[PDB]
Amino acid sequence: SKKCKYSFKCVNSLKEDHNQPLFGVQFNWHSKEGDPLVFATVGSNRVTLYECHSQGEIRLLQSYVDADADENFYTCAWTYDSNTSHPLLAVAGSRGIIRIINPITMQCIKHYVGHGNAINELKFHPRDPNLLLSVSKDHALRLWNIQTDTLVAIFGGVEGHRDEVLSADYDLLGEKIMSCGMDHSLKLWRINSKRMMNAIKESYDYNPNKTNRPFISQKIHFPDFSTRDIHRNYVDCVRWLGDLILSKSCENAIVCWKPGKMEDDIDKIKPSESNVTILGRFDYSQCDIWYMRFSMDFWQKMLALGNQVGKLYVWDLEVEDPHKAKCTTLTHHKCGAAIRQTSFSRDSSILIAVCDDASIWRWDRLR
Amino acid sequence: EYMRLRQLKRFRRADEVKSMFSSNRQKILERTEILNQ
Amino acid sequence: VNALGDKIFEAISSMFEELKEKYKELTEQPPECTPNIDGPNAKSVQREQSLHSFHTLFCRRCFKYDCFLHRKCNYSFHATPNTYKRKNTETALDNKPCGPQCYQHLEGAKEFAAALTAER
Amino acid sequence: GTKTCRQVYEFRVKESSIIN
Amino acid sequence: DSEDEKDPEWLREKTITQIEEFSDVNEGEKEVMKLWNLHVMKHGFIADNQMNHACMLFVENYGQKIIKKNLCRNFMLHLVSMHDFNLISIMSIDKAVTKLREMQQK
Ligand SMILES: [Zn+2]
Repeated sequence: SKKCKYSFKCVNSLKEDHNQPLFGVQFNWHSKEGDPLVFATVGSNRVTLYECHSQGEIRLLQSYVDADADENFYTCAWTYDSNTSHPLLAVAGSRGIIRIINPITMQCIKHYVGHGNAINELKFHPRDPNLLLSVSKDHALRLWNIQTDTLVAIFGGVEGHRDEVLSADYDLLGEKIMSCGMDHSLKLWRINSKRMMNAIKESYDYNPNKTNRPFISQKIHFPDFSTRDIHRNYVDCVRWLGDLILSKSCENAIVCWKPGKMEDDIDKIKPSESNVTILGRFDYSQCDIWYMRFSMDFWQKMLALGNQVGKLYVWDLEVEDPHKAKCTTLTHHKCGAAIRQTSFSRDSSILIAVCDDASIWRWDRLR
Repeated sequence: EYMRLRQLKRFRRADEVKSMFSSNRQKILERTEILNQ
Repeated sequence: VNALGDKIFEAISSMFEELKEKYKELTEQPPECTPNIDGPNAKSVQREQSLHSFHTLFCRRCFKYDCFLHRKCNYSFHATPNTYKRKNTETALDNKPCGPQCYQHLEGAKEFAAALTAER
Repeated sequence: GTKTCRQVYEFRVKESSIIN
Repeated sequence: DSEDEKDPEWLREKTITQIEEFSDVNEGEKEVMKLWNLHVMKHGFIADNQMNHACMLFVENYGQKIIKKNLCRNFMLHLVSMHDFNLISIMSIDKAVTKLREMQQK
């Protein structure tokens, strides 16, 4: 009966001019301590940057647009060029075009085109900032080495997805990749294999001028695990809760499950493991419309998911049996749109929800 | 009988999920600590 | 059923599934039988059982074991393992025996072998 | 392997009898 | 680099997985079956007569692997089964076995 642990209040509410629905938001978790909390937003043909200040003073630091085509950005992902420590924002969607924007120079540093449909999610390898994972609608998930502009591996094939790969997530240590698709399946590709080390090292040590042969991208046709009995529908977003798995479907709930039986170690799981045991389901209301990813803070203390009506749920994961408890529902009479995505700052003090009415919302923890 | 067996199974499942959650939380603590470092 | 209180009457009486569950519980309480002959654990079986795996899982059309192009659901009677393609049973016995020990070296072994083969 | 030719003949003899 | 060759890596992995996914098969027999399938896919034999030479090529490429795996008896069992399926011959079996023995002596 505990009323959760975190209480939030709405301190600001922005609105993009383009008025088209904005889909993704990503705080720059690579900013140093004391650096102003910069977060990015993607929606329609425009990607906008903002800087969070005291009392909700959100400053529109930068803004970009791709008006030469009909690009509709779907997701954003933050990284940094380790050579110069410049923060880098990776954006994609609709066109399947990956743009690595450099907010320092306000220029699109790199462009990547190998995907055959809209890219629905971009994530970066937690250990390696140059490894960008793109889950697209072409039934494939690719791994790019943006440091050398190479395709490290393609994670689709004979045993890959049979529909759009809606979202994907890295392990906390960045070793196993979980991908949720529109084919109701959640295949667990493993970047821990010696093949993955070989591919990553070769991509890092690949010079196009040295050899005429192209880079031999690895084709991981067979996932190290796969299941279809978790969700009766497609899986929008997936997230690694340490060694557990969090996934969400059209069933108005996010279930926490684990590959194998209850005593089956994730690392020591055979690819043919046909058993999956679920642990608990976080039950919310009115989230039937698809493609509303959730997010958890860096410490994974808590996670938050948006809603189609306008509510915002956040659950505390420190509480014993997190499937229990009643969460904290953040509401506002002026928030009637559908929250496409949420994001937490590196310190989980600012929770920002981007709605489907191009209206950004900022929430701060009362503490 | 059947009720006792069901209660025992439910209790065992509850302790199992609690222990799994605690172990996953410890792993999360270690991994987040090294990531922050 | 195990906790209570041999596996049908008492179980059906207590539970009432019910009678069907009790009957099922009462009933309840390599697979090829061809161990690898290269490995130490290896028994002795006839050639129809020591080669059944090779015969069943080979495609004569593509010369590959369990080929993808041609699929058989084992509907036929073991797909006629190797059929009778060894029709060329004609062979010639030659002189110059194996060496110090040979059937041809031993007197009468050849005739005994011929008589045994001539059982018909 | 091993199984001299005389031994092979003896084995064959032993295997005889017994059983649009 | 026409980038389209006879045996794609995914096909080889699928063949290995399918062979190892059988229940009624010995371990060494599965190993020799997988080796033969990989050899056939790598060389793409389509002719019965070539199959004869194929067997020799096997001991020219997988002889050391079979000797190390110590599945020579399973290999000769496979040769006998192939002879039963027609193609190859008694002379072919003898030549292949002798070449395999020469590999061990080497
Ligand atoms: Zn075939």
